[PDB]
Amino acid sequence: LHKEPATLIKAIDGDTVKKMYKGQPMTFRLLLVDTPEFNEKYGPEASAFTKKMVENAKKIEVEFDKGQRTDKYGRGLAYIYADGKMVNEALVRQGLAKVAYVYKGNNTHEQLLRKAEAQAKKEKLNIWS
Ligand SMILES: Cc1cn([C@H]2C[C@H](OP(=O)(O)O)[C@@H](COP(=O)(O)O)O2)c(=O)[nH]c1=O
Ligand SMILES: [Ca+2]
Repeated sequence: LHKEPATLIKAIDGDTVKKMYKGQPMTFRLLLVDTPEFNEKYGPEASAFTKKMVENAKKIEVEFDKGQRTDKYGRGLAYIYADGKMVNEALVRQGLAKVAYVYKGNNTHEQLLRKAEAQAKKEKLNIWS
């Protein structure tokens, strides 16, 4: 995989972030994770965690996997990095996301995130408490 430049347009919720990528507004859905909806328990915290994380970053990078790059709603499907720290992995580590939507095309960082979910569960963090 490789990291590509992008600039925040807007944080949306725990696992979707609108960015400008190669000149175009594009809504990104985070690969391999599922944050609760804003109206569910931990939703607002998931949204706020992702928001602070993308908003504080000086450098945002987008990383496509090997499978499909857009979902059926036209959302980019990526691993997202804030100053070199992967948001996807970071939500899971804090028990603000579950590992999810693991499809065959698109799972490079699957074990990494499951590793994080193991440690999150280990500590009864947010969702696991
Ligand atoms: C994360 C992800 C979601 N999706 C689709 C499947 C789900 O379809 P359905 O809407 O038919 O359930 C939806 C879940 O996203 P949200 O969790 O943002 O709702 O997005 C993909 O197709 N590929 C992916 O990698
Ligand atoms: Ca979700």
